[PDB]
Formats: sequence, C-alpha cells, structure tokens
Amino acid sequence: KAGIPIGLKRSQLDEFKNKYLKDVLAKRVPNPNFLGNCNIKDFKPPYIYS
Amino acid sequence: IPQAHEIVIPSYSKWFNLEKIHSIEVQSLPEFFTNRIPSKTPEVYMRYRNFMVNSYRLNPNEYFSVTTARRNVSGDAAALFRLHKFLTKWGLINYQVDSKLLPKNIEPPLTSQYSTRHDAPRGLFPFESYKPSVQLPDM
Amino acid sequence: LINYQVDSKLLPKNIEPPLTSQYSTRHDAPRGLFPFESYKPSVQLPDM
Amino acid sequence: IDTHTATDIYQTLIALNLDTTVNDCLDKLLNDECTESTRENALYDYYALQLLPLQKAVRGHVLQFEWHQNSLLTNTHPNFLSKIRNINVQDALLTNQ
Amino acid sequence: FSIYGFSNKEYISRLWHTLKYYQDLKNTRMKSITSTSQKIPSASIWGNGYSGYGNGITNTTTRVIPQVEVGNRKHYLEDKLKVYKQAMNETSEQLVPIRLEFDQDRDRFFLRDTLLWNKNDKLIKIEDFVDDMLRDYRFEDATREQHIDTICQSIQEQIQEFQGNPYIELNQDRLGGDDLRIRIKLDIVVGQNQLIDQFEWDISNSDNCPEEFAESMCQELELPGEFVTAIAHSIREQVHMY
Amino acid sequence: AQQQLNKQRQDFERVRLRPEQLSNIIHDESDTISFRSNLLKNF
Amino acid sequence: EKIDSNKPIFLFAPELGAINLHALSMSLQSKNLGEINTALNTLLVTSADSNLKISLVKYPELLDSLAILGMNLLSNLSQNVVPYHRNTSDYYTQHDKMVDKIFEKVNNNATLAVKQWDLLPEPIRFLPNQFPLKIHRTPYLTSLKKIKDEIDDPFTKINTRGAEDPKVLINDQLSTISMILRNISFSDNNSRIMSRNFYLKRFISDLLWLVLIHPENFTCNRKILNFKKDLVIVLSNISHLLEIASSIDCLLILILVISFGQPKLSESLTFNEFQLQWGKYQTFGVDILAKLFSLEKPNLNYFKSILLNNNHKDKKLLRRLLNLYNDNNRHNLLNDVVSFLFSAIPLQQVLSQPSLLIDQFSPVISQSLTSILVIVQKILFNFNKNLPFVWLSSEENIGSGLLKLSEIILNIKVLLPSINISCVQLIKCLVEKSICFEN
Amino acid sequence: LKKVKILEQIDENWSKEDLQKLLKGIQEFGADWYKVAKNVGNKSPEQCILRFLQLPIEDKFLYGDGNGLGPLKYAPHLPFSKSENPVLSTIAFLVGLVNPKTVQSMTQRAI
Amino acid sequence: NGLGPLKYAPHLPFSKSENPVLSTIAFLVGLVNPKTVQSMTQRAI
Amino acid sequence: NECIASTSNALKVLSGDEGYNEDMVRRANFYKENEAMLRENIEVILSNGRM
Repeated sequence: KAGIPIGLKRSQLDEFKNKYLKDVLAKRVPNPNFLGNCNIKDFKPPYIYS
Repeated sequence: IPQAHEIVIPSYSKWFNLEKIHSIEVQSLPEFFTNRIPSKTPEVYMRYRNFMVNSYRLNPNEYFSVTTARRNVSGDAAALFRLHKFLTKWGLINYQVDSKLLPKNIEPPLTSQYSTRHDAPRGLFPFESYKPSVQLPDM
Repeated sequence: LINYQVDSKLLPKNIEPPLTSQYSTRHDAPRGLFPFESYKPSVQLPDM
Repeated sequence: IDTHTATDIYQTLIALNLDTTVNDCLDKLLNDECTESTRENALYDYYALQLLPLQKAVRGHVLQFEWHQNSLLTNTHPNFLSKIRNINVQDALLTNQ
Repeated sequence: FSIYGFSNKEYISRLWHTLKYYQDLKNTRMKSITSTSQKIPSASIWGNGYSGYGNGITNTTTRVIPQVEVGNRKHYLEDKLKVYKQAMNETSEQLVPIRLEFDQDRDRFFLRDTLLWNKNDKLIKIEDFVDDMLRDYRFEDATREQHIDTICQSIQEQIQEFQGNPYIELNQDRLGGDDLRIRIKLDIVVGQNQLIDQFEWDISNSDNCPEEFAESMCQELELPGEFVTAIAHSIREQVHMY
Repeated sequence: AQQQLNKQRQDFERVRLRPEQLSNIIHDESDTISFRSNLLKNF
Repeated sequence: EKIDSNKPIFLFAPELGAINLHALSMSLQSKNLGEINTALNTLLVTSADSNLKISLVKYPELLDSLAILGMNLLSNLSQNVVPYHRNTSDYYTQHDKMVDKIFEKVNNNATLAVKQWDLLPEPIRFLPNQFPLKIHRTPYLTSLKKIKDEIDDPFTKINTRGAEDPKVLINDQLSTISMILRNISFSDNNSRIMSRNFYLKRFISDLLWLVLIHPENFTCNRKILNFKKDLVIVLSNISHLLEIASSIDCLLILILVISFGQPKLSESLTFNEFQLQWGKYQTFGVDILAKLFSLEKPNLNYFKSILLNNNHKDKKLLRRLLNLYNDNNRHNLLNDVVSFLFSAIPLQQVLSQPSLLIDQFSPVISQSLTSILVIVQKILFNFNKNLPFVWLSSEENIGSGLLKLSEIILNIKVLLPSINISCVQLIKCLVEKSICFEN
Repeated sequence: LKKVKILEQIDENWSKEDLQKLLKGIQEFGADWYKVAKNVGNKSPEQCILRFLQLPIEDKFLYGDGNGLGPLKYAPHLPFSKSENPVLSTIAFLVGLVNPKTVQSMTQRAI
Repeated sequence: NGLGPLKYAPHLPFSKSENPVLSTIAFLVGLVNPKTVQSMTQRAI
Repeated sequence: NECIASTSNALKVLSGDEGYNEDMVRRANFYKENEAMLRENIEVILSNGRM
C-alpha cells in the first residue's frame, strides 16, 4: 500500500531509489510529491564557492 | 518502509516534533492535560496524534479524513474532530494534497545562486577588512 | 508469573501503519524571512 | 595621537602573529625528535588555524540572520504613514440618527 | 590607495561604490516587478515565498487571499473562550452509541455507520460534524445539501433518548457491582471477512471498559482497527439496550 | 428586503470611513521630524 | 541619505505577491521571533496601502491573533520579562494504576490533581505591581515639546536598534501592532467586527492603563504619543457600536480624550481655544464622546456615576483613581470635561472674520453641542458649587458666542438648522439650571 | 610563543576524540555538515555547527582577555583628528588608565 | 601591559621624538591657576 | 566615554551603516552567552536548506 515493491531488504534501499528512475521512464510527469521533485530547492550560502 | 515521497510542512510548524509535546498543543487542546477525565491523558494524546501523522505521511497526495481516524481509533468523535482540525490547521497533515508545479523563473542579475562578489558591500556581516600598514616607521 | 519466557517479537501488537519518525522534511517559508546577502567572504587565510 | 594608524597596526600585528604561529606548528610537525603529544597538538592546532576564516564566514552568516530577525519597519522608517481622516458630515448625521 | 582606508577620500570612495551597487540592485528589483506584471514569472531577491502546496503560490501580481482551500474545504475556526470554559469545568464523559442506517428504496441515498458521541459536549455543532462527514464520503454537492438535514435529525434524536448509565446517575458504585451478567453477541463484516463471537459481560460494574477489552481481543487475533471500534461500539450498544 | 438596507449601509459607510490622502491630511511636528538633520546638527 | 534610500531593508507592496491571511495568522500564533516579525512587517505594509483590502469577514481569527499577541507583550513589559530565547525547554484505568502503584510500593520496600489555567493572563491592573500612585496627564503641546527635546539631544538613544536592546524590540512590536489595528479600522465591515470583538477591547483596556498610569516601561516619548493617537483614531472609527465593559475604561477614555486639549494655568473654564492649525486630534475626542453617550445603557450609567461622584478590586481602584485625579475639590472632572467640550467650538476664529469657516467646521460644532447638551440635560444633590453659573459667567462669555453663531447662521450645509436649535436650547437650559442650582 | 591549545575544549558532552574527528572532518569536507556529522558519529549536524562556532581559535591573538581597547574598540568608525583636535584623541587614550573616583574627588576639591 | 592601547600608537624611530601625553598634560594643567592645583593634589610642589 | 561613544555612533548612522560591533563578535564569550539564540537560528537555517 505504501508503494514499496515488496520484501525490500536493508541492502536494496539505494537500488529502490534507482528503481524510482525506471518508474518514470516506463508519458509520466512527476508530482511535487515525488522523491527528488520538490518545488523547494536549497539556496547555497556565500562561503560555498562552486 | 523507506521514504517514498517528499514531506513538506510550513515554516511556522517548525516546533512540531514527534515523541515530544509542545506548549502550543497544551494551550490549544487543554482537555487532554487537565486530570479531570481518566480517558484523556497525554499518553492517549500522543497515541492519536502520532497515528494520524504517520498514517497521513504514507500517501501525501490524498486527503486524510476524520471518518477514517474515527473508524480506526476508539474514542468520542468530538475530541478526534478537534484534534484533526488542530493538526490540519497547523500544517502537519493534508498540507500537500493537491500540489501544483512552479512553472519556471526568469532570473534578472543578482537574483540567482552563486551571485555574490568580493567587491560587494558588506552591509550586515560584521567582519571588516583593514588596510595593511606598510610604511617604514610602521614597519 | 505469566508469559515471562515468551520471546519478544512473539508478543501480540497492534495492527497500525509503520512509523515515519526517521523522515526528512522540507520547510515552506514566506518571502521576507531571510535577508539578501552580498560579499562572498575569503574562506582562506591571507598570504603574508 | 593617530588612531587610524594605531588600528591599522593592531590589525596587521594580529595577522602576523597568526602567520608565525602557523609556521611554528609546521616546524614542530616537520622534525621527528618531538614526542607524540607535541606532534598531535601541532597537527590539530594547524587544522584549527586553517579553519579560522571559515569560522568567520559561518559566524557572519548566522549573525546576519539574527540581525535581520530583530528588524521592524517602525524602527528603521520612523516616518511611516498611516490612514488619518477628517470628521465629516456623515459622522454628525449618524450621531443624530 | 585602499578602499579600506580611514582617511577622508577613501571613506567617501567607499560610500560612492556602495551607493552605485545599491542603485543597480534597485534597478534589478524594478526589472523583477515589471516582468512579473506582464505575467512572465521572474525570480526575486527575496525568494519564491510559498511554493505550490497548502498556502498556495506566492509570486503572482499582488492579492490578498483569505486562505487556500484544503481538500475543497475551509479551515475550522473555533472560540477559545468556550473551549477553556468547557475544559476547565468537566467532570464526566457520558458516551452515546450512534448508529446511522439509510437504504435506497427509502430516502434516496444509502449509508451505514457507527459512532460514539460525548453527550456532555457543547463545543461542536452536529451540523458541522455531519457536513464534514458527508464531505469525507465524497458526496456530490447537491446530495449533501439535500440530506444533511435528515442525517442531523437522525443523530439529534438518539442523543435525547440516551438518559444514561443508571448506576452512575443513581449513586450505587459498589466496587464489584451486582451480578447482572448478559451475553454479548458480535457479527462484524469488515472487508471480505466476518467475525462472529459471543461472551459474557457484567452490567453493574463501572470498571468494565469496552475499549481495553476490544483492543486486547484484536491484538490477540491480529485484526485491524475497524474491528476494534466496531466491537467497542457493539458492547456499549447492547449494554445500553439492557 | 434586508439586502437593500445592507446595500444602503455599504454606500453610506464607504463615504464616511474613507481615508484622506496626499491632501489636507496635514501633519503636525512629531510626524514631519527629520532624524538625519537633527543628528547632523548635534554632531 | 541616498544609500539609506536605496538599501534593501524590506519588501514594498508591489513585490509581496499573493498575501495569505491564514499563514500570517498562524505565523503570529507561533512563538518564533522571526516568524512574528515577518508577519508584522507584511501586515503593516499591506494594511498601510490603498487598493489592498484586508477583509476580516472572510478570515476573522486574524484579529484575535493580533490582540492576543499584544496582550501578552504588555504583560511581559510590565513585569520586566523578556519572552524570546527563554533558555528554558518550551516542551512538556484506575484499577491498573492501583495495581502498578502496589507494585511500586512493594519494589521500594524491597530495595530498602487537576490543573487549572486561563487562556489570557489576569488583565494588567490587578497585578500587585500595577497599583496607581500618579496619573500622567501631560497635555499635547507639552508632549510635543518633550519629543523635540529628546530627539535634539547629543547623547540621544533614539537609534539603539532592535538587536542591541530587547526592550526596544518589545516596544517596536507593540507599536507595529497598534499601527496595524489603526490602519485596518478604516472600513465598514472591519469596524463593525472590531466593535464587538472581546480580545480587542481587553487589549485596549490594558494599553490605556499602561499608557496613563504606568508609562515608565516605554522607551520613548514619541511612542507614547503615537499610542495615544492610534487609540483615539481607532475609538473614533469604532465607538458608534462600542459597549464599554468597566467603569475604569470610561475614566481612562475621558482622561485620554481631554488630554488632547490645552489647559490654562475651580471657578472658571479651565481650557483655552486650542486654535485650528495647532492640531485636529481634538475633533476625534469630541466625536468619541458624542457617540459613546448615545447608549443610555451600560455606557451612560457608567459616565453618570463617574462624573457625579473582582468587583471589589474595581471599586477600590475607582476610589483610588478619583482621589488621585481631584487632588471641595469635587466635580473637577465634570468642569474639565465641559470646559474641554466648550473649547472645541472655534468661536473666536469664526466670529472674528464667515460662511466658509462654519461650512468647514459644522461637524465638530454639531457634535460638541450634542455632547454638552447630553451632559447638561441628562447627567445633572451632592453639589456644593453652582456649576452652570460658573459656566455662564466664565469671563469668556460663551453665551454671547452661541447667540452670535445663531444669528450668523440665520442671516446666511445640512447641519445648520440643527446647530441653531442646539445653540438656543443650550443657552436656555444653562440659565434655567443656574436658577435651580441656586435654589 | 602563544599556542592555540585546541584540544583542551574537552567539555563533558564533547571529548578529545570527538574534537579531533570534528576538526579533521571539517578539513576534509568544507561545509557538508551531514558528512561531517556522520564522520564524528553519535552527534547531530546542529551540535557540530554549534561546537564549531564556539571554538576560541583567535582569542589568544586579540588584545585582551575581555583595561580596554579604548578608541580602537570602535574600529570602523573613528571620528578623531590628530591635527585638528589634538586633545580629544590623547584624552581618549588616557581615560582608560585613571580611576574615576579619584577624578571626582579632585575636581570637587578644585571647585 | 598596563597601558592598553598606547602600545599601538605610532612614533618615529631613533630621532625626533614627539610627546603627545606629556604635552596634553602640560597644556591642560597650564590653564588652572597653580594655587588651586596645589590644593587639588599633593603631587604638585 | 559617553561623548566618544555617541560621536562614533552618530558617524555610523550618518554613513548609512548597521550591524554588530566587530570587536564584540570576534570573541568566544558572545557565543557561549547567546546559546539559545544560536541554537534556534542554526535549526531554522538548516531545516530550510540555507546552511
């Protein structure tokens, strides 16, 4: 019901995140309630250079 | 269960913390913190509140109603109504039900990340830079 | 005097949604809450 | 007495003393006839003196935010306008009624 | 010559450079205002404000919005003086078991539900509660506006015929009660399953709490909360019938 | 017809409670006080 | 000066975007300093603007928030407490309890209450620290002189800033709240809603008490004068529906209203002309009185009792305050109120030179006459001084001015027929009251 | 010389190894507070930032433990003139030395 | 280190000394009528 | 002392300058005395992604 595939182990978590990519590729447009698709983005401080 | 969605709350609900009870909750819902009714204690309050929040954050896209809470936890419907309204009022639940996308911004100069200079004035930022004293007597 | 030996995780428990306490949350802030900033400061010791 | 040159001298002396103590930490590191306590203290003092300007930057960031939090327009703009009006005929008509 | 000099000319040079910077900053701020006026969204030196969520979207022209509807509803605003007045003078928690049943070959809609309501409650109006409930079931506007009155009357009648618990309004409370024991029979059809059960229950004892008993049974059989609330309501209903 | 009374009340109050502006609103001292000029004079 | 005019201090109205009243209310109700200050600044910039309506009908709780916030601040200001950065935490079946309590007792031997609190704090005058010793009745011109003297000092503390002194911060928050209330009172729906609000009237009472009885905790004289101006303007916009809650509120309202006149230096009138260009804040006091007297219910009974002469605490405080004001020194308050009302009628200025001036001044003349007539006919035997006769023979000869005004209006624009009758009625009633009082 | 003995900030909730991990982690990752926190372990990012801000690195090189700096205390704005107002600058330096009570006594004796 | 900020006061080395402190003292005490100075402090002759 | 302080502050205000005193905020006492303020600010800045 939560949307996790099934029987996920502690080792598969990041693969799950990668699976998320596959999820939108298999069109589909992600919501703002989608992991990594937030409307709010970080605003870096001045001492961070880049 | 891993986090599957993104969870946003308003900035004025920063005080909220599970496994803790703030003074705002005590002031707004006093019925649970006066020892007058034995079926309304802080333990029952945390039980109901954490149930509601956990059950909402599993699918932020959907409205979490009072009928489901009334059906899944046992108590009089009036207190559950009051608690659900308090929660949905302070953010903390139903805040991202029908969310919209921000189209795209056009950025004029100085409104962007990495837009800061060494030659810019230091309005706040109390630390100042001084002229090095390079003169033979001062040396 | 009753059920002392039974392994924990075998005791009965409520059927409830799992916990969401270890989650990361983002905050939605109003407009004039943070100041405008200039002056990227050194971040490195000056040569002498 | 010249105060401007005095402050310039004070600041330049601060900078020079920082540089000499960094050099001395490097010195205590580069020779092996020192003990382990001396070498460890030198290495971590080197780390701290090299992080000093980052500390200044982060302190300045937090202090900027803190100064902005306590600011109100009534203090900075003492001549802010409001919505005065005159007593008119409608007030008198309403009072009589 | 350094701009970080105290003399007279360096101080005024610094002031001039600061002024020029702030003038071009004001120019970009006017650019942002103008660009947003022509319905082209532009970034601002103050950020975006609230993004698309609750609290809506800042970065429009300019408005005063009273609130943003959540789930097509308005926020509930209550009277805090009445809240404290009720909370600071409370003594008991008289609970009424309420049952709603409406067929279709009768009043037009069909709906079934069970509920517990505190009779010593003066804070929440039954009309608001019923309107919210009918919004939760996703009824159309027309049907809700038609049948809220019927549902409110049905709920209001059952509260009035709940005289109460006799052993409380008449002070008996003998710490073990009398021995009046009845059989309580359950038949609950949550989901695709049906729980059938029967057990003895003493109705003279004010220590018997149906919530704890239902919770224990549903823990021991691994059942969800729907069964918990249904069992508590059934116990209370039959006890009150007797 | 209670809505007509309400429309009349609205028309009356919009005229009565309207604030003056950039006009005869003339302010006293303690409103038109320049802090900058006093600071300079005292310096 | 140019740099200050171009600096990015806060947003102005065209760049606030969509303003959300619910979010501002919730910001005010949180206990974060930055949230509160941002909400206050946004509310000020919005409410001060034209073309932007803050409708309280569509979100009324906002008002409560503001008032409630103000109240707490006033409390913290009176008892020398600072609410922010507290260095505290800010967090927090009978059979089973019998059983586990037996368990605890057994294990201890082996090893060998209801809460009550209020939503708001007790008003501001029942606090044991706030007991009246002196009434501060500084006139308006003297207050302006004090403001000029305190700004024109070399060692002036007028720009300490909010981050360098917490008391300055509390005072700035209170000033912003008062300005916001004043700005939003200028509409029909908002004024009607604000007239019946319970928290607003309690906030007004607390602020009146602190401004008139214990003003030592404010940091500036200009802030005191601005509090007074905001109070009279709000009351002027609201008093057509206001029901007063206490008698102490009536006393403080009278003192506040008459403080805006010009006293001279009892047997004569104690107030001067208070010209025309000097100020226009007196007209607001005249208007407040004329409308408040209109309600022959709680308001009229209170004013009668005060002018002619927890409830136990209120009686003790009323006696204390009346003795503090009058110190045969009785009915000094009646004399002052009526002399203030008479000094509001610009007789010398209109009679000296004529139609234009009375056309511009008919509202204040109308309402001044209304208030004086109500006092003379309905309020007026503990007297020991023929008061209407000292009003008639006052060396300023107001009767001649009233008659001359009547004549000027006769040889002469919706109020004049009422002003004629009011003038003649007032003269006649004063003469008859003179005779009866002497009897 | 003067040594910035950093490893003596051992205040109970922190420890010498905790401080070492903090300093080395900030030296590794500049301002990635999460990586620094997980480098230290057992402590959250906010505690790391607080401890970093409270470290007294520069204090030994500044003028005093807390007399006073005098005019230098107002460093960016110094309204003094050696040429035009020679007495006020000297007196600004001198007021730090004297005891004010004896000054009051002496001026009262003079009057 | 008794004198706090006097350490940082500039001065020309090796030649042509100037005395700000003593000059200021002699100027300020040269205005006040030596008899009341003798009464002020015991240091004066 | 009061005269010197007021003259320096007047110059600061007339130049259009603001901020903290630099000598006060370069020292470590200021950060062990304002512990609560710093904690609250750090949390607010972090949780918003500004730090």
